[PDB]
Amino acid sequence: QSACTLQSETHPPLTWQKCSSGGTCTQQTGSVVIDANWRWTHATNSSTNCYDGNTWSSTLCPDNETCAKNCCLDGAAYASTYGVTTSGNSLSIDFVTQSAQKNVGARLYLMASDTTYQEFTLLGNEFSFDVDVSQLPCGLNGALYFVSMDADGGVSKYPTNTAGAKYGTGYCDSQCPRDLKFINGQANVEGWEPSSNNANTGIGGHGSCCSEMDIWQANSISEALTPHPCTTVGQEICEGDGCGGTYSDNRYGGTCDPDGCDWNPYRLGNTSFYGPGSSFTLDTTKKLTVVTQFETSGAINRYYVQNGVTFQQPNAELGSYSGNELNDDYCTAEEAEFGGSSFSDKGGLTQFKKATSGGMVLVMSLWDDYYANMLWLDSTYPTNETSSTPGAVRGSCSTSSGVPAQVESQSPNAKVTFSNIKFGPIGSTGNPSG
Ligand SMILES: OC[C@H]1O[C@@H](O[C@H]2[C@H](O)[C@@H](O)[C@H](O[C@H]3[C@H](O)[C@@H](O)[C@H](O[C@H]4[C@H](O)[C@@H](O)[C@H](O[C@H]5[C@H](O)[C@@H](O)[C@H](O[C@H]6[C@H](O)[C@@H](O)[C@H](O[C@H]7[C@H](O)[C@@H](O)[C@H](O[C@H]8[C@H](O)[C@@H](O)[C@H](O[C@H]9[C@H](O)[C@@H](O)[C@H](O)O[C@@H]9CO)O[C@@H]8CO)O[C@@H]7CO)O[C@@H]6CO)O[C@@H]5CO)O[C@@H]4CO)O[C@@H]3CO)O[C@@H]2CO)[C@H](O)[C@@H](O)[C@@H]1O
Ligand SMILES: *[C@@H]1O[C@H](CO)[C@@H](O)[C@H](O)[C@H]1NC(C)=O
Ligand SMILES: *[C@@H]1O[C@H](CO)[C@@H](O)[C@H](O)[C@H]1NC(C)=O
Ligand SMILES: [Co+2]
Ligand SMILES: [Co+2]
Ligand SMILES: [Co+2]
Repeated sequence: QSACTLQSETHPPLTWQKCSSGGTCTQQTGSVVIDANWRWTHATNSSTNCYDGNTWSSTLCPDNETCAKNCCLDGAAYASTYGVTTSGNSLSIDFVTQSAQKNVGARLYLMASDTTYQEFTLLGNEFSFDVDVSQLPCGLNGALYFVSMDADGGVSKYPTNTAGAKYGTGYCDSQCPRDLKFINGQANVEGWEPSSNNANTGIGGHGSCCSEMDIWQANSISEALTPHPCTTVGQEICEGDGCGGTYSDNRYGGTCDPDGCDWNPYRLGNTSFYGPGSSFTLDTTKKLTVVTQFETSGAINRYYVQNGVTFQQPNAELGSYSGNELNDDYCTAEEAEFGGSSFSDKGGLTQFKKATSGGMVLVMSLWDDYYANMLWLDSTYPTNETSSTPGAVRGSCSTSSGVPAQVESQSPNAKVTFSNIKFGPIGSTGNPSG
């Protein structure tokens, strides 16, 4: 797609800290950009939509290539349309925003310049952030994560995409998502099938795969930390059901692992660690600091700080695994005790280390889940299982929770706030900000 300017595109600024092993931190200035799927897609020389409701224009978009030639992405009114605001080092995303039409949440990328994504090399480093999840009920997910996206959003590889990072192109994740309207400088109209329940969405013949590091998937009830390896490390197109993931009938379509090696302390048995109020180790009614460290072995360490008190990731015992480090032994034990082979099939932490050794783009999102109502995060899943099924219970939410239309109607003022991002060598991010 190309870019159009009927609405100007001004990325909300966002600062973050780059910390050094020598003990100091220096402020960086970036900004955030909304993903292309949220945008108005229209004809390059008129205001006629190329996509509207859940369907493509059959005249403007008779095929993927003609569609991309005919169509452009336009600018976003971040606050008024998308409920996205920033202040200094803080980013807020509202759940439901009403303008000319309804909007639900956002997916945002951290930029280096107005036309390029910021890339982070996670290996050997740590990432720290503050989060307020207090306004996130059952069924919602405020996510902060990394994906192996191109810094230009795909432009150099696919010149028929001239919109680029400035317009939030080039997304990929371990689901190999097929809901994206543009992939590799081509539309995704070929094979398009509208969703059953989401008025704005469908699934196309192409998907977009890449490695994914889910630092934070959470609401006020549950939180998870999850690496996802892919056999191709960076962004790569996939064909139909060969994509696997959420948007295919068979979720195991090779290249990517859509499940990951997940660590949810509640799922692992510590049901008192994270939740609303003073009965939990971490009180989710209050802001909390989350630090995630990527040691060169490929293992992942985690600690939290709230009110000046520090807690390592809680210990878990699973089969022959015992500890609090997300390592090979954990992931292998998890597959043995909970089931599945996707993470190991895709190469486990060794394959994942290829992603963290390279550049990844920071993503912050707020979403609800049309495919599984977020039950995999905060409830019992699948819902016919009981507590006797190892790993079935992931949180205290009802198995009836998280119906998107219901949570959107009941909790429209839900929101997530991410703030105080700090990045640098392991051991460096607790030092004074600049
Ligand atoms: O006409 C003329 C006119 O115009 C105007 O303008 C206008 C126009 O017209 C129009 O068009 C427009 O419209 C627009 C609007 O505005 C807006 O609002 C919209 O938006 C929308 C869109 O459309 C769509 O597309 C979207 O969609 C979305 C959805 O909703 C959501 O949901 C999604 O979300 C996502 C997110 O984001 C992310 O973040 C995520 O990610 C994730 C991943 O994927 C994964 O991988 C992970 O997770 C995972 C984990 O890790 C694992 O572990 C798990 O596993 C599990 C499993 O599952 C199970 O099975 C087991 O058992 O267990 C295990 C363990 O646990 O899983 C999980 C899951 O997978 O992580 C991460 C993070 O979280 O994802 C998600 C999903 O996908 O997204 C999407 C997108 O992509 O939405 C939106 C919002 O609503 O749009 C439209 C268009 O279309 O408008 C405009 C304005 O108004 C003008 O103005 C004028 O002037 C004219 O006249
Ligand atoms: C949960 O984790 C906290 C922090 O490590 C610990 O103090 C507590 O004993 C754990 N509770 C259970 C039931 O494992
Ligand atoms: C839940 O249902 C699935 C089939 O949908 C089945 O494989 C599984 O055995 C069921 N679990 C229980 C505990 O009955
Ligand atoms: Co309309
Ligand atoms: Co194709
Ligand atoms: Co270690």
